Amino acid sequence: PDTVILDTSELVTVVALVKLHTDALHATRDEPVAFVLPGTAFRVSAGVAAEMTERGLARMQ
Repeated sequence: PDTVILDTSELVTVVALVKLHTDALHATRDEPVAFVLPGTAFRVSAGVAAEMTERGLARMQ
């Protein structure tokens, strides 16, 4: 291949628990994400969320 893009139209809901700057672009909707706050629920890729929840800064709503 030559794309290296994991997109299965399966967005995951995740809300940040602490002031963290995440880079997630809405796939199903039209709203980019460059920075989230502790209490806001933002949707990200299935692979991205894996790192978010693993970082201990964000939790899946």
